[PDB]
Amino acid sequence: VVGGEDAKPGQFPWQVVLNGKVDAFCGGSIVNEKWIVTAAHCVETGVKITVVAGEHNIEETEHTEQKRNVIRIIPHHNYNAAINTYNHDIALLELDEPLVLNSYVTPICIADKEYTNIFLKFGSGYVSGWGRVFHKGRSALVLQYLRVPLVDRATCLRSTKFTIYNNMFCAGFHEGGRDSCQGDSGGPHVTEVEGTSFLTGIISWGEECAMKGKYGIYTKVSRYVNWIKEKTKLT
Amino acid sequence: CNIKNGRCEQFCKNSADNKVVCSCTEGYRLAENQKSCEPAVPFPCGRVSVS
Ligand SMILES: *C[C@@](*)(O)[C@H](CCCNC(N)=[NH2+])NC(=O)CNC(=O)[C@@H](N)CCC(=O)O
Ligand SMILES: [Ca+2]
Repeated sequence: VVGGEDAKPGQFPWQVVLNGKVDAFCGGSIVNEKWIVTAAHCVETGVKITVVAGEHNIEETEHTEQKRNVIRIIPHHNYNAAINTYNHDIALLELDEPLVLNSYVTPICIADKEYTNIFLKFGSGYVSGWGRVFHKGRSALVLQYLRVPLVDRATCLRSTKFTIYNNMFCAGFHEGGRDSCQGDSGGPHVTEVEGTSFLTGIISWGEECAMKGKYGIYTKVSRYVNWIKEKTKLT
Repeated sequence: CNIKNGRCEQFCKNSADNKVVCSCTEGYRLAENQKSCEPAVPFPCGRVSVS
């Protein structure tokens, strides 16, 4: 996250970090005690990955961290149907053992398709992560967060040569300087509705980070909430 | 549900007689006033409890 601020411990208790052959390579969000939602481009291979919930400072110990192994990965079935488009950039991760919910380890809410879109259109959401704090720069030690405004479709269409699908939305500032970035993918875009946060996007792609005239591109979660609910059932 | 979400804290659905029915997401219960959403579990989704 470029141009954001340090989170407080427990401010985003649904945020997780993913670790693998690279540490802190992507983010995710807690769906429930057994399931994380992230970006499919983070988990393309099926190399072994771990998830850390209750994370705040990735170089220190808070004694709130819960580490789990990933035992199943479900990329959306249409991801990579078309090469290099980032369409349907969303995946689910099943954990080996359930997280223990507490003030530092709490799920994000997920509304139906209609209300997820309603919440997105309120037009202001928060993104968070341990990604780069400058384009081509170093990653964050302390979890970063940033409020980003929704950008109208025509504006976003003109900002890039790459295709913006209906399954995506754009967010960020006309003047640049503030954006999600590499390492943040898979983390949440959330909308707070009277003190209750709902998942409205997945951090997905962009052209560089925080450049003026460019915007962050996000997976539009409203289009996938039925699939998320179907696959993450607990029994 | 047209204005201010029918005063539902979370979800609104239009019923009949121009009335409205509120509802809540998993982990919450529709409160007594039939508009607000109250937590039904120790750590309901989407809320900061560390303070
Ligand atoms: C995988 C995930 O960490 C990143 C998120 C980048 C979000 N970028 C902005 N400006 N909000 N996703 C990618 O790196 C996917 N590939 C791209 O975005 C490429 N267009 C650029 C890759 C690069 O500059 O390293
Ligand atoms: Ca730590």
